[PDB]
Amino acid sequence: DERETWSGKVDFLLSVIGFAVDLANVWRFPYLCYKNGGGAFLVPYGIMLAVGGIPLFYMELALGQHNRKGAITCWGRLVPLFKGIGYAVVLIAFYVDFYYNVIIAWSLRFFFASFTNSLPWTSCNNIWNTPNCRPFEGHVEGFQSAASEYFNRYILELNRSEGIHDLGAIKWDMALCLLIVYLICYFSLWKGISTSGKVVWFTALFPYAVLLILLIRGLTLPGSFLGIQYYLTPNFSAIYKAEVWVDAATQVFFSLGPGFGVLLAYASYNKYHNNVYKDALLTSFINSATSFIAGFVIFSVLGYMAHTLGVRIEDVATEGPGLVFVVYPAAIATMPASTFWALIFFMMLATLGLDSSFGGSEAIITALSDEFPKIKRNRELFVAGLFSLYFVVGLASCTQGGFYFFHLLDRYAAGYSILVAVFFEAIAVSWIYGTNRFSEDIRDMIGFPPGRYWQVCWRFVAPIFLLFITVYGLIGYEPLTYADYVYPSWANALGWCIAGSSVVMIPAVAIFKLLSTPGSLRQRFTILTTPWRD
Amino acid sequence: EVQLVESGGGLVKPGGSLKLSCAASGFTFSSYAMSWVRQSPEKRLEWVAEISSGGRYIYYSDTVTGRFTISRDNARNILHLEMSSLRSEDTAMYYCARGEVRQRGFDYWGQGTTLTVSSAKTTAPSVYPLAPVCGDTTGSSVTLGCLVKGYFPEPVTLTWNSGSLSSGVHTFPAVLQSDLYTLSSSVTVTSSTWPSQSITCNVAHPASSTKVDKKIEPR
Amino acid sequence: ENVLTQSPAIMSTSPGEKVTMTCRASSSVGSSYLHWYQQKSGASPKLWIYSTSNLASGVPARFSGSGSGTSYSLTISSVEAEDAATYYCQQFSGYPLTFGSGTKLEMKRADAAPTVSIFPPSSEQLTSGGASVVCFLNNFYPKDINVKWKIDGSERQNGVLNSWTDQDSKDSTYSMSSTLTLTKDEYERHNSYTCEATHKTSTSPIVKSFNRNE
Ligand SMILES: CC(C)CCC[C@@H](C)[C@H]1CC[C@H]2[C@@H]3CC=C4C[C@@H](O)CC[C@]4(C)[C@H]3CC[C@]12C
Ligand SMILES: CC(C)CCC[C@@H](C)[C@H]1CC[C@H]2[C@@H]3CC=C4C[C@@H](O)CC[C@]4(C)[C@H]3CC[C@]12C
Ligand SMILES: OC[C@H]1O[C@H](O[C@H]2[C@H](O)[C@@H](O)[C@H](O)O[C@@H]2CO)[C@H](O)[C@@H](O)[C@@H]1O
Ligand SMILES: NCCc1ccc(Cl)c(Cl)c1
Ligand SMILES: [Cl-]
Ligand code: NA
Ligand code: NA
Repeated sequence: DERETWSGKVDFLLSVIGFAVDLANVWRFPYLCYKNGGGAFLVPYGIMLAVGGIPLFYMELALGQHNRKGAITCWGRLVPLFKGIGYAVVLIAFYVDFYYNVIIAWSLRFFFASFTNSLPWTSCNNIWNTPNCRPFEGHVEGFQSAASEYFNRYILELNRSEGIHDLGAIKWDMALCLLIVYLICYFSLWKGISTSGKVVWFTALFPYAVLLILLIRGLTLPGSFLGIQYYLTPNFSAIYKAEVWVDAATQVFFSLGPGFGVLLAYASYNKYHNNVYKDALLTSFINSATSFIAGFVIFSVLGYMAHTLGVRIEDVATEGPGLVFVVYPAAIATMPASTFWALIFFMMLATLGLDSSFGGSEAIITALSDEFPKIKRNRELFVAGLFSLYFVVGLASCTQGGFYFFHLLDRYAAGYSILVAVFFEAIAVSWIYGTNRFSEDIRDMIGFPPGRYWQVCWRFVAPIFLLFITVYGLIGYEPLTYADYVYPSWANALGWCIAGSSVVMIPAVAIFKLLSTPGSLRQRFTILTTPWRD
Repeated sequence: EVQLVESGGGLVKPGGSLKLSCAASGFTFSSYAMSWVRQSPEKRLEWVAEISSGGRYIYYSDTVTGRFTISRDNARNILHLEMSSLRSEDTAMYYCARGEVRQRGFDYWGQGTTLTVSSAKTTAPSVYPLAPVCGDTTGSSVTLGCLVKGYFPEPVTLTWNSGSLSSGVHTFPAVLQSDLYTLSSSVTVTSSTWPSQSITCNVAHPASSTKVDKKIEPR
Repeated sequence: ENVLTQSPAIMSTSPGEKVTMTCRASSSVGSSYLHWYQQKSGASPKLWIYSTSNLASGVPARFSGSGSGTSYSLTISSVEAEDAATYYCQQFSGYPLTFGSGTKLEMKRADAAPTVSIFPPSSEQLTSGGASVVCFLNNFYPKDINVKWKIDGSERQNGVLNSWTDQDSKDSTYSMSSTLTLTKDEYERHNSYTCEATHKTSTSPIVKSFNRNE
């Protein structure tokens, strides 16, 4: 019957904005624009966002609020045959929390390393340096910048590792930072959305404060317009390319994050008659708007480097951790009052991750709380166990070969693996459960049914624009490599298991509960195609 | 275009049961939520029940709840309201009203069907001609009348010369007095028209199987 | 339930003047969930204004809605005789769905005196044992009119059925039927019957009588 709701409505929005807005809104989207032709990239981006991303973002939020249950229980009550999806979805979210939280730890490490008069990554004369160290980014892989060597040879001590087979010693400064991360995550998700929804007031909003400050500091610097030019310049030649629409898609999907069961879990605490259609639209926009804004934040500073610091643009324009932990701090160090810009930046990165991590965790806790009554009342004790598992196993990310472990999970934990989950999320709703039955559900809530636009998107466009991008990513697949290091053939297979162990739950739990229920022939499917009420 | 036709309805003993149907046409019926709105003889609009597009969401006013059952046939495009243990306060005109969107209200209404719940027995009307008084001294125009008295239940169809002359005709609504309705209708015509031409009062009361034409003479 | 009250109950207006009717809710209604309906005499209700300011299809621009919270209003900038009807507001915010008490908008016109016609009991009724005297007061304004029955110059009160037509569409007037009902005995026991109608238009009541001898 009655489950707790959001202490306030803003708590929900900030939770969803917070979860959606993450480090990829910073270190991925702006890179994609620069790579894919600038404001021209917004067209496949916008399209994929409009037809693929927002409808599935909207779909998840609607489902959560309507069925009032976590990821697992929701799909059990929706399409009992496909209940495996809820397992896949949660288990995916389980894998990402292993992987994602260490990024926050890096941010906190850089933060704790930012209390000083002179930032350690400015020069090449430190002990961790190599004779090949140059002041800023370059071309030849053999010669790293000062920030690259600080990150790799000091913070990570990745130089001390020969691959994922050798993790080496554990960094106890990093293990400390990772612990601090899981401490913050615990006491946010401790008592549930009572505290959680209040905590995201900081973690979701704070980056916008820092973004603005860096936006102004960024645009107030020489050569800032040049960076914006590299960022937004409309080369439409990339639209014709296949992998650009693939990039525009996977980003849109990963940025909004349906299929992690986060939107499901977060919405399950909404009041039934709340208008979730305006929430999904409001959140979709703000998330993408933040990516657009951060684009200026990154590239205004990226342009400043190609002007005053005498570096080539393709070297400093980077995705992933490389951008925020190496390239951007390298710039900060040069400009006046650097220590301030550093402290807020790394705190931004942490607060970009946390609320995103809150969601992933909540997706798991809520899903498990609704499934097993031995969870919900015990929640204080459960999240302790979960994060203890996260920490202990996560110590592998704090090793000297920690990045190699991170980078592996980065690719295989979620991935196109989330796309097949979301693809099965769309097919189950639109076809098995049905759109006419789903539109009717939303009508009862918000007062009006979704336009035919959303329905076609859920029924036709999104599955199509999912299926074919997840296929074109398999043909464009190549073995995992970081820098000069090539992961062994067995490391690839381990990642596939990680990517597989989730997705296989969809056919496995299907087959299992298909053999489990009494019946025969056709109508065995009726039992598993009839929803919770029917 | 969109047509909603309510059917059924009539006299029912109190405590009795009756089922109303609505024929929907000109739109996809399965795509819209339907509701029953009834209007009492006091012309007060009361929402009775709402059924969703798939029939999976049902709401009732606390008045009819548990007595009334609203159902839906999307195959044959028919909306139903099943009534039981009917009470005299359930007497009203029941409207078939479509709207899917709460924010758009009810965008289409039917002609409505009439439910009368009473213990009062069906009785045929006595139709009397109303002839003006003797030696009336006037004049330019003469007024004639038709008294339909002591009938139940409504309606009655009162026309003049099979509906040929609708002008100058006032047909007064019925008034219920001790389980009996009494209707009257006046028609004014020029004294050249009457009685040099036949003026007949056509009264139809289908409930009692009464079709009666009464011509008015100045006897 | 959420009860919506409308005022005025009845409203009279000359064509072209502005009218405003109000709709008050006991509980707050979302501005998006409040609607207005127009119901003409003897006709089904029609969706008129939805989501508080938005006119429905076919609805002339002369209509406008406004308001929020517990207070809403419908306003006709320039009224036409075409606009005479009863207007109901409604709320979809919650269940049970409720309709306002309604506002009857009638057309104001020049005062007209009723044409009174008194009809003696038919010979067909007299043999049935009953006798009823019918009085017709037709085409008058305003609606308020008062009939008084006199048998042999003494006022008789009980046993009278009064009926009023809805405001007429052509001349915007009203009509009334008053039926005094007796049996064949009480009727034949007397001779002179008087139907008198006291109306605004005259200081003196308009009188129409007949006698059983005539
Ligand atoms: C922030 C900038 C850079 C990019 C933002 C683009 C987003 C917010 C815009 C671009 C195109 C827009 C879509 C255009 C088409 C529709 C159909 C409509 O029935 C629902 C909204 C929807 C789905 C829009 C949602 C918002 C949208 C996706
Ligand atoms: C950094 C610069 C460029 C833009 C700053 C963005 C800020 C001002 C925007 C982005 C997200 C927005 C918030 C997200 C949504 C809500 C919920 C709503 O119920 C109250 C307003 C509130 C809390 C918004 C306030 C303004 C907001 C914080
Ligand atoms: O940022 C450089 C300054 O702090 C460093 O100290 C490290 C310390 O070595 C490590 O054990 C701890 O966990 O983190 C701090 C912060 O980086 C240098 O040792 C100092 O000399 C520098 O001023
Ligand atoms: N960026 C939204 C996708 C996302 C990000 C982080 C996590 Cl931990 C999860 Cl589960 C999902
Ligand atoms: Cl994005
Ligand atoms: Na994002
Ligand atoms: Na976040």
